[PDB]
Amino acid sequence: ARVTVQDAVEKIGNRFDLVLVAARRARQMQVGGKDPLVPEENDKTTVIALREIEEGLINNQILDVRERQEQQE
Amino acid sequence: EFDAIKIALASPDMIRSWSFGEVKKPETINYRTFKPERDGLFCARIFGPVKDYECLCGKYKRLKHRGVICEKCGVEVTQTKVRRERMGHIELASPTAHIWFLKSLPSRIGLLLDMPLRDIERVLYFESYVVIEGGMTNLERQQILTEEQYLDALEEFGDEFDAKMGAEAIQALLKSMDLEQECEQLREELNETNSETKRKKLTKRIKLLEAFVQSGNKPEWMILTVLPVLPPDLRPLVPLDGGRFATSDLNDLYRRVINRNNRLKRLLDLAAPDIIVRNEKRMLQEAVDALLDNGRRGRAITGSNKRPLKSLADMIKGKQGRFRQNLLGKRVDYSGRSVITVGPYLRLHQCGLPKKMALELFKPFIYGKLELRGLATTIKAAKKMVEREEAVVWDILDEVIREHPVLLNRAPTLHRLGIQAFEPVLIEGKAIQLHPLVCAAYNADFDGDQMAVHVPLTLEAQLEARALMMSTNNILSPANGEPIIVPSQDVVLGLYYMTRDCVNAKGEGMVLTGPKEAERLYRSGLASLHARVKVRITEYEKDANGELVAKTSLKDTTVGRAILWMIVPKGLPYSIVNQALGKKAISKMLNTCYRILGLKPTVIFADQIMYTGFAYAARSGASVGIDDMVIPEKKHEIISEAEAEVAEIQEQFQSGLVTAGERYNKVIDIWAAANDRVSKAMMDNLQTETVINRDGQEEKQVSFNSIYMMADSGARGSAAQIRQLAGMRGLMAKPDGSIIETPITANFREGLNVLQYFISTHGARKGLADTALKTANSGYLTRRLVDVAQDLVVTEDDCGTHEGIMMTPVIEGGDVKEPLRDRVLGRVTAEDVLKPGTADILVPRNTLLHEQWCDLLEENSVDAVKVRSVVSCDTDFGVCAHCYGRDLARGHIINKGEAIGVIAAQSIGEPGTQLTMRTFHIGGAASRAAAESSIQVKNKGSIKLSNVKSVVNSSGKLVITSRNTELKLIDEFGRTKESYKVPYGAVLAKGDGEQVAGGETVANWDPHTMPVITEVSGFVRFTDMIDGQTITRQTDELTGLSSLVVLDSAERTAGGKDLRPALKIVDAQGNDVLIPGTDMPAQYFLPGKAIVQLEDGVQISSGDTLARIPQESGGTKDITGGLPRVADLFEARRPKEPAILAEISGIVSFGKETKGKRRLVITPVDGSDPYEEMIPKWRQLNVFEGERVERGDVISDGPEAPHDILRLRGVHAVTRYIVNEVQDVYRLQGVKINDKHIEVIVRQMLRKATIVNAGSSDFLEGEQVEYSRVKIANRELEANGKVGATYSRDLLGITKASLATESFISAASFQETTRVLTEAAVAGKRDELRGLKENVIVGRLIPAGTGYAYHQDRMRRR
Amino acid sequence: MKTPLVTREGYEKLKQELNYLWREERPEVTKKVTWAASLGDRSENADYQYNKKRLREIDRRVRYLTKCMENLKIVDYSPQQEGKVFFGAWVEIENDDGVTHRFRIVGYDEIFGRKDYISIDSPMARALLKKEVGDLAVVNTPAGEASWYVNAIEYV
Amino acid sequence: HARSTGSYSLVTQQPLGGKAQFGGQRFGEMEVWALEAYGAAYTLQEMLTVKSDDVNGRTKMYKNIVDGNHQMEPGMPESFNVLLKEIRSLGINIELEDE
RNA sequence: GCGAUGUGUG
DNA sequence: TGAATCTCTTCCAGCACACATCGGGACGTACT
DNA sequence: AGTACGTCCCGGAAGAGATTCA
Ligand SMILES: [Mg+2]
Ligand SMILES: [Zn+2]
Ligand SMILES: [Zn+2]
Repeated sequence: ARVTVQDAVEKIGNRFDLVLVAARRARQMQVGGKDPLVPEENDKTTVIALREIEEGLINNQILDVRERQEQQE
Repeated sequence: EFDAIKIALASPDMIRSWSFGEVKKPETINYRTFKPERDGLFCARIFGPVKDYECLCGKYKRLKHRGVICEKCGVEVTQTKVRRERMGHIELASPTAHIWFLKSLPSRIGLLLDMPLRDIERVLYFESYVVIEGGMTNLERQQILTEEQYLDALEEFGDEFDAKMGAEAIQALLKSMDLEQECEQLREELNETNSETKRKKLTKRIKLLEAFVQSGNKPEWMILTVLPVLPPDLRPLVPLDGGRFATSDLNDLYRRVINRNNRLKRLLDLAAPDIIVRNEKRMLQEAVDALLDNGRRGRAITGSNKRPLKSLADMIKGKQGRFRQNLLGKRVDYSGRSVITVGPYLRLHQCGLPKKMALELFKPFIYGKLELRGLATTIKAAKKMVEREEAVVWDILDEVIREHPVLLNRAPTLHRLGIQAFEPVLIEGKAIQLHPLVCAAYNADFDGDQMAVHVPLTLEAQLEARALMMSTNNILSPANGEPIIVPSQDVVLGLYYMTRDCVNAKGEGMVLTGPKEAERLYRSGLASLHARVKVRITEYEKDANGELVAKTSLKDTTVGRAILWMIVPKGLPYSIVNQALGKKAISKMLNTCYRILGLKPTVIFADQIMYTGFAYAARSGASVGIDDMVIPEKKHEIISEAEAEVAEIQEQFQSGLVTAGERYNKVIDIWAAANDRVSKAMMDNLQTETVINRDGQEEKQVSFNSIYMMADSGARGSAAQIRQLAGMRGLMAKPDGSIIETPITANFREGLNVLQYFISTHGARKGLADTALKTANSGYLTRRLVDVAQDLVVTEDDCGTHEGIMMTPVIEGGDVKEPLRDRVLGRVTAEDVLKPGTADILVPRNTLLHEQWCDLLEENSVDAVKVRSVVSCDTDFGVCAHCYGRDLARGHIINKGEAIGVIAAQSIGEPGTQLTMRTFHIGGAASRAAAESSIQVKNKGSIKLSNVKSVVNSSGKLVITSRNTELKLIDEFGRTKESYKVPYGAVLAKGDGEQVAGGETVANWDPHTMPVITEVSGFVRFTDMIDGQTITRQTDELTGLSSLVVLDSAERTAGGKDLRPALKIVDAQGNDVLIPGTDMPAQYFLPGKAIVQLEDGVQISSGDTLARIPQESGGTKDITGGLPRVADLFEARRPKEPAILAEISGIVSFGKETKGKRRLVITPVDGSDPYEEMIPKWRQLNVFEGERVERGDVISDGPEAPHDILRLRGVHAVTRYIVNEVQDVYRLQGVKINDKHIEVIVRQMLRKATIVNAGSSDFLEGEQVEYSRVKIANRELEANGKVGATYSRDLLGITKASLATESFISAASFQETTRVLTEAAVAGKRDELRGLKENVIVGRLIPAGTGYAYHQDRMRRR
Repeated sequence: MKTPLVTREGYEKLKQELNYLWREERPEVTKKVTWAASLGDRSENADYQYNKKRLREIDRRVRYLTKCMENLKIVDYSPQQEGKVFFGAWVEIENDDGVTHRFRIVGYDEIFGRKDYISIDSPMARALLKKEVGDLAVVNTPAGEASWYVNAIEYV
Repeated sequence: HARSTGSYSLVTQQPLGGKAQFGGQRFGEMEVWALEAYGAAYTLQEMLTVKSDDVNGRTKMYKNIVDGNHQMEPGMPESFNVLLKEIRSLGINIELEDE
């Protein structure tokens, strides 16, 4: 359901941190359960993650926050 | 797991520690059974089992019994991997020279020993003898002797003597040599001696030695005592289909070595005679030599029938060694390849893929989803499922594909585009469908080209593709700013036909509200496609701060044009498409569309472009027929007239009015003129012939002849090609590069007569053949460049410095060639540029320069800008961001780590193909002759004169008597732009302070004569002239006149050979003309070998040239051109006849004019002047004794030596020189290449340096090491109180900077192996990775991108 | 097989063509080939072919005229030494049949219908070299020998 | 012609070349250059480590695939290991180190 | 289940 | 005497395919 | 009878002569 990554870069300047962030999130949403944060479209984890990103609510900050939190828990 | 790789020599005991036994029997296998022979190359109890966890005797076929060795056959039991890990050795019963250390040029052994390699050889292969501590004798230690010499010596000294011959000898030599007395004595020798080659040899020696001692090594180790053997697997005995075995060469080599060693063993115990044992040892040494490097020592030994068998060296080096064969690239699973086609129904973010092909590709994923849905318990069952190819399978396949990008590649993978990605859509057939646009990016027509596909297997990589490889994300080549989604032939023909007015057609000039209803008319056919028409339209201009204002209005346009308009995205202005939409047009169209509305709309717009294009193109049907190429009626007439002209010139020749040479030349020129006339005729009668009524009477208009359409479109072909279809095809050139005196009369429509076609044949075959060799040499260039930059990545954010280079736009006096805008764009300020209004901040000092600031500059018309460049960033082990500027394809600044190295490399490379092979380079020579004749000022400004001592001529003009005049061009502010030299006594067409415009000539003179200009007026006598004796009278036929040639000493008559003739201006009767202001008359003494025309008794005006001096000149740069010129630049080949420059600045003077390179002394204004320099007198000069010149200034004339440039002018200077030259080449062929790339190349081109003073350092003085290392060192060292070091950057050609790099494995993997590995091995050069090629080899991540994040985290952790 | 003698006006014209090409036509064709090679990049592309061929020709000619500007020797002499017809002379010659023939003699690199189109290294010239108003000039064309009478000598 | 997972050469545990031999494509030096030019890293690391060289990791990959765990573990390129043993056969010592 | 040489394709 | 200028001789010449052939002979025997 | 099994094997560029202004 996704054709480009432009707004993704717009939300994260590196364009590579983009990559790694997406990847971490993706491994989560494929192995670590933890259902996504957006109506899926039979799309794979990958696109799911990029879409979560351009919904401006997932990044490296949020990730490490939630990891530390769940780890405390 | 690990880190930096270490390398060193081989201690015999270290080897023993490696091995697990020693072969003794040369036999390979049983080949009666297939069991390996005991204690041989394949022996288990040395090496190990055949099949996993199975003894040879057949004892323990059981994991439970692992670990323990046998006792019957006595063999360990494990995985067969051990059969690969282990290694074996051989106790050679005699020492052996290691041929690498023996023959590398230089021989490490030799230099260590100070001995001619030839004689060291003569030692090794046993035809000599060498002393070993002979004692109180008449003989020297290193001394060597022959047979009879040795025998007489033996009889001269029976026992106390000591010498030997061969391996043992060399070994004892080295073991005897102490490595500290050497340091002492040789440093003393360098201190004392003076000879230059001595210095160089001795310094190489001392380098070798001090390094060797710094390591923990031992020289004798250079001699092998226990030669290891390769593990067996890697030399496997291939069982061919038959009772034979196509043995690997390694096997046979080891076999020979073993037989040899065994005969040697069996001999010694039997005390066989010395001649025999010598022959034995000799064969042994040669065999070991073969083992290591067959083919390096004399005749190689062959293998099967006649071809030299492969060796270990071979297995490393060469195009097909391990490096170039399996590590810098390799074969790869999960892939495929096919032929390609078009399928224009594909939103370019996708591409075709063959169904069968896919189903075979993703089989893993298939099995996965299969047993997820649970349709097969075991994997095997699913394998059967896929093979049966049942229904459910395909649905699952679609499922797994739906969003999983794949990679496409073409073969000639030239540049970054060369691999892209898509999302497949599954198609019938068996080929790959591929979007049309992306063709040109692939440089890939559909002539049958094969493309390959890869599939990322992992999730991260799926992201990789979708982020950095999905053609969407590449509209711009990182090479240069042009778009790369340019439409092409079909689609553009379409649009052309789709927007072009005729004068009169169905639906003429009606009115239409909605482009919708326009398309309605067209589909109805109730109104012609292209027709003049008034229509309402609506457009959107977004002047507001990110907000779109809608307006709407009526337009006088064409129906189809609107119909196109219904697809323009909401943004652009309407006027973009009012015109005819040529290729260039639609190019700008798409491009502006991008730059104004971002990316997503751009791509969707591109695909809509293609759709609508193909559509109306077909709907039109632009065919081509023979009648569609009109032969110009006047063609027959014109060529007949030309024939008559040829006859006229032929009559002139036959009547002897001209020689065959100018005959040839006249004929060719007149044919050329005729050709051009014909071209004009045909182009006219095509482009305009369409002439039709209008509801009036007539009118001419642009045509519709499909061929002219296809051209003016810009689809393919142009005036040129349509010419070679209709008019004559001009002239053709024989292989001589000459050009035949009879052109092609006819064209392709008519038939060529044989001889013509035959000529044009070789005419074209020349280039058609050229392209091959061209491709080859180009590729070599590319590779070399990549391995000079494979280890440079932007790492830190901001160096934070205040250095850089200047930029001025190049001008030919009139218009500018390089718009400073288009040279600076994308790069970043160095200082703050002051307003033209002096002392006013126009732009900040450390900020980007994008298009709007460029426009501001243009508005303010800035002369030059100081700007940062990668050349000199202060980064360590990398390059700071802001110094690199806009990564193209991404308007914003570079991202933290996108490794510019490789992209720059490619970008330089790719145009390779597109150069020419072999011509003469011209660039600097053009302006060269220009400035010779007369001065050319650049721009508008006033005039300033330095050292102006002159005199007004009779005409009122001015000519200069001071030999030191400088011309300064004044701006509208008060500084100076140009400071030109001034030849002596030039005809000044101007004067000081005169406000003149840009691009004008101000002076004039004979470019090749030292004038003898007067000083006063009055009559002329032969004052001091010696008649006949010194002078000579020379009557010249062609000029029908004589003159007075001034003969120099060796040429004038000997009588008064020292009597000097002169000339003094006199009054009306011969008295002295005292110079106004001085007391001496104006006598001028005449230098020899000159020419004088005027004779005695002539009135002359103040400021007249008297005599002339023939000034020799030669500009033979005739080894220069194109691709090889690029090569030689990045190579820094000292050109054939360099031009010398000023060592230091100051006053100059002559010296003792010894024949040959006479002398030239220099002296600083105050500093010491210990310097002189000898210069070949036969070479011309550009200076005189009284001159005072700047350092690094031109002295001789000719090509400009990069090395001396560096060591004199400056880094900025040299990088500017390189970039100007290379840009000149590529422009002379016209391929836009942003400078940044060449810049970074140069940066690597100077990554080493040498020393002058260590101060408090950790460095030997006469030493070479990278710039970065010393800079980081002395940085902290100066941070402490102690004093730093003095260095000197030294430029290296790429094919060198490669070699001496910090790392080695790269070099090892570049252009040669043995040299590098050996020098390392003696260096003990412990080596980190810190580099792409390195990690590629070891296969961990790459510190480039994503991997740059990885390495940052890791280095942070430790 | 060559003679560097040059007339002033011709040298001027040489500089003129040099600038015209290396300053105007070269940059035009430059822009042209650039736009043509905006990633067209086809060896078969005969547009690119012909364009680069014009490049090759203009380059050959510029190098030729460059070497010329280097070597060529100017003699722009006055009408002072007259009578002899050594060079740079408007000359008429006549034949038995009365073949009037007028021309000025200039340097090899000036042979055009522009001003005056007779060489100096030509055999005719070689004969004409040093003669007077009434001499009997003879040459030996590859068709044989022939002769003419001088009728005019003029300078400028 | 295509290939997923088939034979493997014997000297170097690498895929074979050609169609007749049921082998796969060749990712070439220039293509390595290319991927390097793109920031794409995991791509090339996967495409040199898993897809070719380690038998161990190759198997790990194939299994993890069949369980959807899109993942990889590099290990070491067995070919480079071969280079090591080869140079070591030459009179040169070469080693890895600690970390 | 290797390497040589050749032919052809881009 | 020694710093320049010839002159043998090692090293490299694009990428990716496809297909094809061919791969020791020689010298001498205990037998087959 | 005749042999399948034995051994047996053009450009560059940089170095070491080598030649010539001292
Ligand atoms: Mg093709
Ligand atoms: Zn056993
Ligand atoms: Zn910097």
